[PDB]
Amino acid sequence: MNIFEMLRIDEGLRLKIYKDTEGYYTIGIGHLLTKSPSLNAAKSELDKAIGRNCNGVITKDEAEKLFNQDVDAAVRGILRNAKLKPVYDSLDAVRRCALINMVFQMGETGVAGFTNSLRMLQQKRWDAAAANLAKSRWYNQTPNRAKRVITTFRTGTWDAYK
Ligand SMILES: [Cl-]
Ligand SMILES: [Cl-]
Repeated sequence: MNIFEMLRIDEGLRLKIYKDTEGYYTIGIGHLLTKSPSLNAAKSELDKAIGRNCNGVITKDEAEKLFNQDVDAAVRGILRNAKLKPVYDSLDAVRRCALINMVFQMGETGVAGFTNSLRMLQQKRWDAAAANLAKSRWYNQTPNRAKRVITTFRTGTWDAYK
């Protein structure tokens, strides 16, 4: 089990524009296109993204290419972030995947807002962090996926995903 396999489970694969759980125009493996209502604003972003006229449909390879970019982007943003970097540096390899998961999902800024939770992770207080993470809109909106992430943090194993 690796970060890619983990995210593929949590996000799905879709070859045609769709709306995310939040109403947003998305494609491939959890690749957000825009927060605008316009289906046209989405089709434009999408061609910009691919370098072709997609007319809202992409190939597997293309979805994978975007997936590589996003995971890379997520990892670099953590390493570049003053709040995130220390947490990540302090973590084991499994728990590190958990932090990348959250960042890919909610962006650097959002995750950086979980001040208390981050502090508890850094102090290796697994149970308490898992309890704090749960008290969020994130958890309330996408509970099954959040629970899987939370369990990964609490345990340090890939149980939730196997
Ligand atoms: Cl709450
Ligand atoms: Cl969910």
